[PDB]
Amino acid sequence: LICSISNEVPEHPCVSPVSNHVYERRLIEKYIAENGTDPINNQPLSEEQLIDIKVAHPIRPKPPSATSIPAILKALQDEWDAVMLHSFTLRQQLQTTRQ
Amino acid sequence: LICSISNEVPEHPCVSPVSNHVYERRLIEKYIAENGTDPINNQPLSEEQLIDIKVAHPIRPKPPSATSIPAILKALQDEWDAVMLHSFTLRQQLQTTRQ
Amino acid sequence: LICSISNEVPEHPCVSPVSNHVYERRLIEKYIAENGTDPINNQPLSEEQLIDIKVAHPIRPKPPSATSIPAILKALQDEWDAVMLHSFTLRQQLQTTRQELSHALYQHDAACRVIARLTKEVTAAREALATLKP
Amino acid sequence: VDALPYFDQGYEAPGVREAAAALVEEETRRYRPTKNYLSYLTAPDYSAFETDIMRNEFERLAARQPIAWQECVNNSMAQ
Repeated sequence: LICSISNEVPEHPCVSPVSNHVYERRLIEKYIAENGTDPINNQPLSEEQLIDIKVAHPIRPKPPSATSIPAILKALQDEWDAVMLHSFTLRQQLQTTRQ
Repeated sequence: LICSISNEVPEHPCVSPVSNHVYERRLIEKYIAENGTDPINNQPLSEEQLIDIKVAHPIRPKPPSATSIPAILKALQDEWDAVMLHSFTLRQQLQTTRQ
Repeated sequence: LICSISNEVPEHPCVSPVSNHVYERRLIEKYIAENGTDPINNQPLSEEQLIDIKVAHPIRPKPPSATSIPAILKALQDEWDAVMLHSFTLRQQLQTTRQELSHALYQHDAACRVIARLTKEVTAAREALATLKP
Repeated sequence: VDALPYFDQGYEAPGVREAAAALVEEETRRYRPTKNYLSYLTAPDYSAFETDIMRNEFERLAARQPIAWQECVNNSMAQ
């Protein structure tokens, strides 16, 4: 359930009724905000494409119960985004070597 | 991700291009088989829109677990701003007592 | 995204008729359920009068050069330190306001007793001065 | 029970300053319990009933207290 344009745990995942993919509300909100389009299929879309999903997520840690360390989740998600960027550059270099 | 029910499990993350969410082939198969609907939003869907993996390959692209990063900001949001609202009304009552 | 009582991405944003801002379902539903009012503006409001909109609010500002370390660290210690200083400042302010209110009640009742005794003495001396001529 | 501050202009601020707070200090010296003020500020308090949880208690304790193969390519690639 890894999103293509997000890969983070989606709070309210969204997708445009064009192709089958898992998008995010922020990816389609800012991306569709700059220019209206579908990220996966490069198809035209409107503001009704991005939905609120249904149940979001039932997160048990939500009452951290004295933890109070957002740096673990924010630093972990930032490290996952940096690792995704390094893996993207490595995939681009391996793609150039394959070509 | 890892949660309790709510059609959440890293096995066949089916997503229907109506209400985008990460579901299971069995949960959406039987639930959508009895009556077509979403588990929360009650959005129209069928069994034909269900797919596996994400873009390709067997198994599933397991996303990261739920760290409740936005949920901690929601709980600390309502709790913090709630104490600021109660302390604001108490500050107005203190201003009336000073008057 | 940007809200006064949330400042995050709400699941079900709820706005008050007096002040429109994204509010949580439990904060506005429970807070407005116990006592009907607006959470941010402290204005009177009703639960059925809450505005219903899908992802609609204003935005806020922010300086440039946004990174992870200033956000997590600087924003965590800045927001937590500001909320802690506001809670402690409200605690000492409410306590000092309670003590000063107690002294104000003591000076109000005692000043009312001195004003009543002095007024009764002034009325007694005035009546004695009025009836003293014959 | 009618006293206007502008009624008698000869005595206002010095008019009742010492002696008034001396009689009020005599009654308060006799007894000074608390009823209306403490009962009025008792229900709202400041932060009492709600108290929140989690980062409220941890932030309160922080308020009373003012105080490798991968690791190179990890922090390096992240930089």
